[PDB]
Amino acid sequence: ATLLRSLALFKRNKDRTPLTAGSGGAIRGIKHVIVVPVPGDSSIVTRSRLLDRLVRLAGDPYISGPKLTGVMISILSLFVESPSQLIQRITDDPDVSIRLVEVIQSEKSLSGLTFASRGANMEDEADDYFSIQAGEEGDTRGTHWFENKEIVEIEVQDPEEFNILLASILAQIWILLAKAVTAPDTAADSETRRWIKYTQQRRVVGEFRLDKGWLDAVRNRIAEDLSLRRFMVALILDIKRTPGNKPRIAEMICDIDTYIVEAGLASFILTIKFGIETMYPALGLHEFSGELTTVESLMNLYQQMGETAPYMVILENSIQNKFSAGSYPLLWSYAMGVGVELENSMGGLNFGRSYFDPAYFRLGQEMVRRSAGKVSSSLAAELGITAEDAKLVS
Amino acid sequence: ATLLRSLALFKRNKDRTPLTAGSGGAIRGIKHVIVVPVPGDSSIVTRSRLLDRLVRLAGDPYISGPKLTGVMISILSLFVESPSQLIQRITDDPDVSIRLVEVIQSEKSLSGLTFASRGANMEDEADDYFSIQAGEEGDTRGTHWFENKEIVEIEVQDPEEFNILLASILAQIWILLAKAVTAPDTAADSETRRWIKYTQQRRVVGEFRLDKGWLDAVRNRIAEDLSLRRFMVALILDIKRTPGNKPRIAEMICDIDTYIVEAGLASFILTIKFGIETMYPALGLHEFSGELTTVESLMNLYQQMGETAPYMVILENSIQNKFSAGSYPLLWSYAMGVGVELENSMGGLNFGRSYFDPAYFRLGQEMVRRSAGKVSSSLAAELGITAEDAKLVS
RNA sequence: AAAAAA
RNA sequence: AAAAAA
RNA sequence: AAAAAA
Repeated sequence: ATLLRSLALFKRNKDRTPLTAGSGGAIRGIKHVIVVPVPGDSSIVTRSRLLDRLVRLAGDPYISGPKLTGVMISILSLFVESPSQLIQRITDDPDVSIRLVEVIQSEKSLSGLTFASRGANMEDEADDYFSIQAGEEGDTRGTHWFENKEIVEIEVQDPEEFNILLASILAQIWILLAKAVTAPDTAADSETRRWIKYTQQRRVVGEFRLDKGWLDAVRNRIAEDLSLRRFMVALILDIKRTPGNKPRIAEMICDIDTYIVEAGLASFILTIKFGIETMYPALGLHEFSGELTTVESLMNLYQQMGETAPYMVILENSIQNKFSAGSYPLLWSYAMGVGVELENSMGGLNFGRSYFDPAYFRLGQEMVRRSAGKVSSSLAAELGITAEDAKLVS
Repeated sequence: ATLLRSLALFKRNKDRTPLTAGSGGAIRGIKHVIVVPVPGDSSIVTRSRLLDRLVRLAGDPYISGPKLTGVMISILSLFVESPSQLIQRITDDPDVSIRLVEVIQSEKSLSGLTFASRGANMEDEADDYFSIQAGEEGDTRGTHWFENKEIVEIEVQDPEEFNILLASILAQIWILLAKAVTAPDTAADSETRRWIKYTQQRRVVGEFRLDKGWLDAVRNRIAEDLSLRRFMVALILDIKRTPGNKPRIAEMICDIDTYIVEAGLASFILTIKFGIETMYPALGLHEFSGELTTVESLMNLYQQMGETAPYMVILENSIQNKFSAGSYPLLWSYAMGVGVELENSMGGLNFGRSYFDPAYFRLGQEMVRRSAGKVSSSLAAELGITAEDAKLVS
C-alpha cells in the first residue's frame, strides 16, 4: 500500500522545483560592461537615424561580440518611450552590466549623433562607435545590407514610416529565436515563410528585407551568448503580463513568441501529444508506466515553474536536460513513430539520437497503421456509435 | 498483530539515520596543510595567467599529492569573486587545513606572479611552486598539455575568452566525477562524449581540449584522497541551494552534477526501477518481501538524509555499504536481469559480484521475454482496454 | 537539441 | 557460538 | 562499486 506513495514522494524529490527562498547564499561571476546606445530624446528622426546606423554597423564582418550584442539590445528596446527605464526594469541578470548611455542629435558629425551622458564635447566617440570599417579590406562581402540596393538609407521623418520600419526590423530579429538555439543553420525557410506571411498581414513591408548574411550573423550571436536571450525572454514575459492593451509592436512580439515557445521541448510536447493525448492501448503496457509517471512529474514541474517554463531551453538553463527524452526513450520513440504517421509534417524532423530504439518506433508505426480506423472504447460508449461505419475506407 | 509492527520498528533501528545532535564527543585526526593559491585581486589577466600556470604544472608527472590537490582546488574555486570567502564558507572538513594565500601580479619574475600574504619580497617561492620540473629528465612524456600544440599558452586578456576558458576547464575537471570513484579507467568514452556534447552546446570550445593523460592523472588524484571530493560535493550542494539566479559556470556545474549523482548507487537506483516501478508478478513472491521492505527502508533513509544523499558514494562514506545489494542480492539480480532486456543499454554494465545468483537473473529474463506484450491489470482496468491489441506483434 | 503552427 | 555482507 | 542520461 504505502509503497506506491513512498515511491511517488521519492520521484517528486528528484525533480524538486528550485523556487526562490533565500538559501544558497549568493554567487555571481564577472559581468561585462556592454554599451547600449539609448536615444535620450523621444524624437522620431533621431531614432530612425540611430536604427539606420545600428543596422549599417550590425552587418559588419569584423565586429566585437559585446558591441554586437549591445547593438542588438539597443535595436530591440527602442519603441518604448524612455527605453532606459524599461531596460532597467527588465535587466536582472548578473551575466553582464548593461551600461546605458543617452544619445541625441548632432548636425556636426558624420553619423550625426552624439552621446549626452558622456558629454556634448564628445563627438569623435560616436563616429568611432557607429562607423569604422565596412569591408574596406579583407572580405568585401562581409558587409550586409537590405536586399534592395536602391535603399541606401532607411532614415525617414514621418512617424508612420519609422514605426513600420522599426516593427519590421524587430520582427525579423525576433523570428530568429524560433530556431536559433536549435538548428540555427536549418532555419532559413521558416524565417522566410514567416516574413512572407507577416508582409501580407499588412503589418510590415517587404521593402525592408535584410540580407540572409545579416540574419545568420544575428542568429549566431544570439546563440553564442545567453545575456541577449535572457533579456529577450524577460522582455517577452513582461509583455505577456501586460494587463491592459498592447501596442502594435507589443502585439507583434506577443504573437511571435508562440513560435519561440517550446523551441527545444519538441521531444516533450510531441511526446505528450502522441503518447498521452492519443490514449492508445500501448500505454497500458507494463513497459510504459515508468515513462508515464516520469512525464507526469515533468509536466507537473513545468506547470509549477511559471511563465518562464517554455523558454527553458532558450535560456539554455540546467533544467532543460531534465525534460530530455533520456529518461523516457521508449515512450519518446513510440510517440515519434506515431507522429511520423499521424502528423505527416514530421518528416524532416531529425531525431537520430544516441538513445533511439527503432523497435518501439516500428511498433508505434504498425499500431497506427493497423489502427487507421479503429474507434476507441471511451468515445464509442460516449457517442454510442458502431465501428462498422469507421472501417468503411480502411 | 503487533508482530509486524515490532518487526518494522526493529528493521528501522538497523538503519537509524545518524542525524546531528551533539552526542558522541568530538574526534578528529591530523589534518594536512594544503596550499591553495587564490588570486587576491579580482583582475582577469592575473586569473588567466594563474590558471595557465596551474594547468602547466598540474600535468607534471613528478608532483606531490598535496600540491596537486591544492592546485585542483585552486583551479575549481576561482570564478567567484574573492574565492577565499567561498572556500572558507565551503571548507568544513577535518581531513585537511586549507591554507589560503593571496596572489597578485608581478612583472619581475618567470611565472609573473607572487604571493601577497607571505610578503612582496617573496618572489622565488612563486617560481619554485609554479614551475620546477616538466619532464626535463626521467620520463619526457610525463608532462601534459592541451591537444593543440599551437596553443603554447592560454593567457588571454579579453574577459569573454578567459570566462569561456575557465568554464571549459572546470567542466573537464567536473565531468570526471561521473566515474572517478567507480571504474575510473573505463571512463574515457563517457567524458569524450560529454565534451563533444558541451562543445556543440556553444558553451565551450574544443580548442581547449586537454590530453587524456592530464585527465587520467586528475581522476586518479580525485580518487586517492577524499578531501577534494568532499570539497567538490560541498560546492555542488551549495550551488544547488542558490535560491536566486545562477551564473554560466554555476549552471554548468549544476547540470554536470546530474551525471555525478548516483554515480555508485546504480545497484540501488536500477534495482528500484526494475523491481518496484515495474510492478511485475514476481514481486508478489514470498521470497521477495524481505528485499522489498529492505529497499523501502533504504529509500526512506535516503530521502530522510538530505541533499548529500546521492553523493554518498562520492564521499566514500560508511553508509554507502548499507545501500549495497548484499542485503537484497535476489531482488538485485532479478532487476539486473530485467534491465538487461528492457533498457538495452545495460550490456556493458558489469555486475559479476560475489553474491550474484544467475537463477533469478534467468528468471527475470524469462519473465520479461514472456511478458513482452502482457498488459497489466491495474492499467488495463484504468483504461479498460483489451489485451488482444497488445499481443498483435508479440 | 533538431519539423509545422495568421 | 560457527556462512555471507563496498 | 562498475552502463546510459542537452
